[PDB]
Amino acid sequence: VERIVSRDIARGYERIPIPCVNAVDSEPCPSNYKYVSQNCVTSPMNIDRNITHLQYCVCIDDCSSSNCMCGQLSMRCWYDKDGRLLPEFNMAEPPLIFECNHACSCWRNCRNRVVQNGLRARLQLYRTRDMGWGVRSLQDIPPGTFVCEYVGELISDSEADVREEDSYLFDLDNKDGEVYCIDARFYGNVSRFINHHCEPNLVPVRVFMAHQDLRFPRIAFFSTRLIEAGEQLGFDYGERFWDIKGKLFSCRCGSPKCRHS
Amino acid sequence: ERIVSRDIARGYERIPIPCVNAVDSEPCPSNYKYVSQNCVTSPMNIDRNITHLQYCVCIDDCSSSNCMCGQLSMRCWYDKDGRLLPEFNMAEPPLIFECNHACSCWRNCRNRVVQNGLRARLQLYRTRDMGWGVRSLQDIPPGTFVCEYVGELISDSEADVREEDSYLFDLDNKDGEVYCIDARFYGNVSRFINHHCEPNLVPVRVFMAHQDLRFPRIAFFSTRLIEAGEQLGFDYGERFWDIKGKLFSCRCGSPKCRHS
Ligand SMILES: COc1cc2nc(N3CCCN(C)CC3)nc(NC3CCN(Cc4ccccc4)CC3)c2cc1OC
Ligand SMILES: COc1cc2nc(N3CCCN(C)CC3)nc(NC3CCN(Cc4ccccc4)CC3)c2cc1OC
Ligand SMILES: Nc1ncnc2c1ncn2[C@@H]1O[C@H](CSCC[C@H](N)C(=O)O)[C@@H](O)[C@H]1O
Ligand SMILES: Nc1ncnc2c1ncn2[C@@H]1O[C@H](CSCC[C@H](N)C(=O)O)[C@@H](O)[C@H]1O
Ligand SMILES: [Zn+2]
Ligand SMILES: [Zn+2]
Ligand SMILES: [Zn+2]
Ligand SMILES: [Zn+2]
Ligand SMILES: [Zn+2]
Ligand SMILES: [Zn+2]
Ligand SMILES: [Zn+2]
Ligand SMILES: [Zn+2]
Repeated sequence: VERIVSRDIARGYERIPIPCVNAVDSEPCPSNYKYVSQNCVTSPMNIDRNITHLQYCVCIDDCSSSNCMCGQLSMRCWYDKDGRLLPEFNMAEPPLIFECNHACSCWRNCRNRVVQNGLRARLQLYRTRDMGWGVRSLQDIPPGTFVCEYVGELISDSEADVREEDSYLFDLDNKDGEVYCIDARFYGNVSRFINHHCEPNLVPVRVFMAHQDLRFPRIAFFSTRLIEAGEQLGFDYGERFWDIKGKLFSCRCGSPKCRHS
Repeated sequence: ERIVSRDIARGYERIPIPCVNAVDSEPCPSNYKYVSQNCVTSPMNIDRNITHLQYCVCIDDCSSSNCMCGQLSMRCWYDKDGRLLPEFNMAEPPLIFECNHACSCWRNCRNRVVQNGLRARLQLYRTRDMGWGVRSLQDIPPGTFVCEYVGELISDSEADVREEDSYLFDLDNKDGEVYCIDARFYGNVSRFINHHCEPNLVPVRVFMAHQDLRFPRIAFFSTRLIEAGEQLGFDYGERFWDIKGKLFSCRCGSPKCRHS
């Protein structure tokens, strides 16, 4: 017997509502945080917004040709006609995706635009048995489909070293030393409730849209396979997360190939 | 009336914005880049600190007297249809503060209009005496948000070095700081709106995602009923005419014209 603890945690900010349900305990809909559907900042981030620094395409079509600068920047356009990733997409070692932007001569409905169109999957925040809150899909999601962005507060590396709660962090590591993270503890979208899984049905991909400042990629989760309606969403948190949390608790992921229990 | 474009915005607006010409044989303008939202070339350190935003904690649709966001703008001037109340002072607009992502209310509350985008069927057309112009293709009730003046966000000293100043809009309040929106190289439909001494459009300074006073956004609202086919217009102000006045005189044709 699952009780509806919220009609939509996003409060209309997403294209579709994201309900919350409980059928495990008496815990109420989470509220010790603020829902934001887009990345925000506290301390000012020097993101390069210079519109003339943007690289862009001058296509006269729907950006399906190999001449599209944006596709070239992404090595090639990885989206098919339905906005899904092509099969020859390296899920184990994702390339950076550069979607068309407002500087491109193309139309707002060209092919190289997917993450920028927001959430299009009916998800649901629900209470699990062991991991607490989790997220699941109320519909079938085909492989290579864009599901959700990992949205939170943009903070510096050092800023990350002075925060008690660090279970809601995503590193945007760069061999440039210039390292940043997205902390969804205080500010975050539905992704902050996604749990870890060793054989994840979601893989994070670095995407670039309105700007192309490589220090600040936005994280878009794509389905690594067919996800069945009712299935819980999951993604690999990575070695740093477990390398520090692996000293506090074991991985309740329950995967036959699990790598952190 | 030849159709030179099905949509100059290329799909970036909620509705398309066609472009026609039944005068000369000039093609759809293209010596500029259309942008549905403000942009910057040189950096502008807009205060985007989310903890700096003021907001409301309303448990309703922000249509009560306790919405803090409404109080900031003295009161919420929007009605259930998103139109400005009859008591709104067109000749002396107040600063409007729409609800933002920091508020506790829902994304569909009453205090959100300009952040919702273009919803009036407009059209860029070729006029006979003022070059290009924007007209309405539908009746537009008074107090209706029509469009925003979007362009390049530049400083005072920067606009001061730009020879071409026909597409500049001043955002002032001296204190060592004063900014403009240059729509010459980057702008939306509003760049094609011609001047009029008895305008059916009035600029209103609005704040939404951020509340950095140096950067209000310019929202145009109808000052009266605008019927289908009528050309849009707003007062360019004194600085514009004090300058461009030395070259040509106004041609709005208003019996009460103040610059011809
Ligand atoms: C990927 O998931 C995680 C990413 C995390 N990233 C960081 N960063 C800050 C320091 C490393 N920097 C190079 C990368 C960003 N810190 C993290 N945690 C910090 C939190 C503050 N603590 C303070 C501290 C230091 C030493 C001993 C005890 C406590 C240091 C580790 C994370 C934790 C994560 O999983 C929990
Ligand atoms: C509202 O419409 C206008 C606003 C304009 N604003 C400005 N500003 C810059 C100086 C005054 N400052 C306080 C307000 C913003 N300059 C303006 N024009 C300046 C541009 C630079 N020129 C000098 C120039 C000439 C040739 C080449 C380079 C520069 C002097 C007039 C405008 C003009 C406008 O109508 C045309
Ligand atoms: N595979 C896994 N096994 C055990 N706990 C997990 C897990 N994946 C995520 N978690 C738990 O959830 C935190 C990640 S944040 C996800 C939200 C969380 N389940 C909640 O109810 O708020 C971790 O610190 C951990 O406590
Ligand atoms: N009432 C008016 N009388 C004469 N010229 C006007 C005018 N309103 C606008 N303009 C003309 O347009 C410029 C403002 S920008 C508006 C766009 C312009 N009509 C175009 O076709 O690109 C002015 O410098 C002037 O040349
Ligand atoms: Zn292209
Ligand atoms: Zn492009
Ligand atoms: Zn494109
Ligand atoms: Zn596991
Ligand atoms: Zn309110
Ligand atoms: Zn509010
Ligand atoms: Zn509100
Ligand atoms: Zn006049």
